[PDB]
Amino acid sequence: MTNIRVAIVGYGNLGRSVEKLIAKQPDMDLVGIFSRRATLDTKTPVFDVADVDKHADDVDVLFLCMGSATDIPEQAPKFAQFACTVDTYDNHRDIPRHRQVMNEAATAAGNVALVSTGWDPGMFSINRVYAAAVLAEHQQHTFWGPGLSQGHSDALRRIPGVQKAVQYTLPSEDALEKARRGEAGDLTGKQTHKRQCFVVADAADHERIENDIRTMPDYFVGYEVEVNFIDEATFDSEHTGMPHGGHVITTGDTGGFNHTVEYILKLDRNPDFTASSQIAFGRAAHRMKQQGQSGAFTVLEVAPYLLSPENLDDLIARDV
Amino acid sequence: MTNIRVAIVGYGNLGRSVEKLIAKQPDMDLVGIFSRRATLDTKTPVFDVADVDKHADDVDVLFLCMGSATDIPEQAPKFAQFACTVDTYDNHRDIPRHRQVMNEAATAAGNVALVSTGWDPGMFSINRVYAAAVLAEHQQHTFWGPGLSQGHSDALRRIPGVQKAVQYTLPSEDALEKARRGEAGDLTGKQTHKRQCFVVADAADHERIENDIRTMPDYFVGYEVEVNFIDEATFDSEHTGMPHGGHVITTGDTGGFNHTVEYILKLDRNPDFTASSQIAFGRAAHRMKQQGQSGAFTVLEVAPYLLSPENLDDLIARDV
Ligand SMILES: NC(=O)C1=CN([C@@H]2O[C@H](COP(=O)(O)OP(=O)(O)OC[C@H]3O[C@@H](n4cnc5c(N)ncnc54)[C@H](OP(=O)(O)O)[C@@H]3O)[C@@H](O)[C@H]2O)C=CC1
Ligand SMILES: NC(=O)C1=CN([C@@H]2O[C@H](COP(=O)(O)OP(=O)(O)OC[C@H]3O[C@@H](n4cnc5c(N)ncnc54)[C@H](OP(=O)(O)O)[C@@H]3O)[C@@H](O)[C@H]2O)C=CC1
Ligand SMILES: N[C@@H](C[C@H]1CC(C(=O)O)=NO1)C(=O)O
Repeated sequence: MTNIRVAIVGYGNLGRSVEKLIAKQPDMDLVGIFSRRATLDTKTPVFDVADVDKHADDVDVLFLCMGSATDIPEQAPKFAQFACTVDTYDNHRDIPRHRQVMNEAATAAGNVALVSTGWDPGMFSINRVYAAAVLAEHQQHTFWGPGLSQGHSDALRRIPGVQKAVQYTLPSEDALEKARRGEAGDLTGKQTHKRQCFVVADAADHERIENDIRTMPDYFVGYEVEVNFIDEATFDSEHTGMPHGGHVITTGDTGGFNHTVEYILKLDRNPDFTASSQIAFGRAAHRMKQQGQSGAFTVLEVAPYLLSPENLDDLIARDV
Repeated sequence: MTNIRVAIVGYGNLGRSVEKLIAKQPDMDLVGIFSRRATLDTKTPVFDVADVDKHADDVDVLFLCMGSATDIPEQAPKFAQFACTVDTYDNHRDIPRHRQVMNEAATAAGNVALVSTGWDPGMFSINRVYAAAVLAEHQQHTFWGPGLSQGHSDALRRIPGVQKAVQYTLPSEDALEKARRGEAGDLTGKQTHKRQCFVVADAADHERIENDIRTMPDYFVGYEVEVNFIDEATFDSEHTGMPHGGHVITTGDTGGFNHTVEYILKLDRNPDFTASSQIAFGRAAHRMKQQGQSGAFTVLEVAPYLLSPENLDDLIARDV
């Protein structure tokens, strides 16, 4: 009767965080990890991503943890055919297309696919919509960092020549304070964030790599970008942590009265929080299937209570 | 296009706030105000609350704005038989009961009743359940203010000699900082908030009044209190407003990694923001009725997109 049979697809940072965190769940059993690699450092059973079809009946929801920049678009739709799915796809300009192709696959299989979960997209997306809906007349801005962005970091490593790479998003603190006072209108995220890259690569490949970085669509174009090529020794010791966070600020006026809505996240480890978010929506995905639903849904489409491990009545009697 | 026809029951501060705000809604038409009083200071049509049945067909959703104390529990169910209803009922300990009773009336009439909307019962409820869901093991606290506490203000006003008074509940800056780092597990309610009083009275009574305040049990004893005796002119110009707000702070450890989720609300006028929320949910109740649902629902059971005046598609392409 109880217990969601879960499985991870892609054993990177995010993949390792969801494996770790499934242990804190009272209703989930990790059945295994589907990977492109043969030897993983874990006691959890490893399967070939190609043998997913063979495990279709013993898995309720697959947690997609492959790279957004190149893996998700091509691979994601494939898995929706075998079980419910949850991803953290973050290329915003590509979300409507992704939602459509995942809906096709999920609807045909009778499954539920929760797309673009996490904190951004994910929690920040939900907040943007709530604050904007409530405050008719409003101004809204999202700030990231300072911290390590997993999507931009992975995008850098797919560039040939890049041995090791990491990217930090640096927000304009000046603009963040202006937002709080409702005086940052017309200012965009591309204008309030700097992107600094720390890359380890052969000197000969520098020019090319730098070109591919500054011209990469969505992740980098239109942003101020600093590229640093550093010694591998310095990399392995200075760039090991994965902190991050952000602020979604919304101000509104009701006729001579201002209101400020602020959602803040201070994450010690980006992979871990993202993984916690993904797991919660994994629970909702499954519950939605149990109730007769199918297709791809964004975070804006699931009622909040579906994420909780506790039943509705307990939440209504304690948290409302 | 179609345009949702709305009516306001009860014309207090909340009712006044929803009235002026509907003018800002792109899809709502105000049909009238159902009041117990015949002559209101407004251009909008006023109708006897006993004649709601006579207008049952001219209205889509009724914004219930009477007092929570006694009005909502006895009157609210009766209105649910005429149209969709939205209330901001804040008696936390009575919510499960109010929901069950409203669900009986709403289901019978085939309507949708959205109960307990607003900011604490409302936005804060949504956030509590969200952050608690995501962060498996966690600590959670909610702080109110700075804001005018009617309960404590009234305690101040019944002191002999007090001409005018008001009390502001402020969050302890020390306590907020501790909750942010997950160190507030041992803090008591008398340690999480400070109390600031503004009393107008003859100087001859200042010493006795200050003592009456500082020793008043259940309201100020054990708390850190601040008393200020101001001029009546300073009172009328600076303490007639209705500010409020609060902080919802949640933390969680993921294996030596801490995460902080903080939701902040700074409101210049309490009833104005409450009205904004109540209105957004009125749109949601109407859309839910169009989709074939009925019965009563809390803010935890409605999907975020349902509150927005935009198309789901525009939302997905722009805010996710
Ligand atoms: N929406 C949101 O708020 C958030 C989204 N994200 C997203 O998370 C995604 C994942 O980032 P992250 O997990 O840190 O990236 P990693 O590069 O660490 O993991 C990516 C993929 O690379 C593979 N791989 C991993 N290690 C190696 C290795 N050592 N040698 C060769 N191949 C390897 C994996 O597949 P395999 O094991 O099969 O080989 C893994 O699935 C990003 O694309 C980003 O978009 C992250 C945070 C938040
Ligand atoms: N959930 C949340 O976050 C929040 C909830 N609340 C809730 O909303 C409610 C707000 O009501 P609010 O408008 O502040 O209170 P009021 O006392 O101003 O209004 C209450 C009722 O009294 C009546 N009445 C109003 N003015 C007068 C008058 N001058 N003379 C005599 N009768 C009058 C009205 O009915 P009629 O017109 O029929 O006479 C009105 O419906 C509260 O009860 C509270 O529970 C408020 C803020 C936030
Ligand atoms: N998508 C991000 C999560 C947040 C952080 C971010 C950025 O720094 O630009 N954008 O969104 C990630 O993969 O880590």
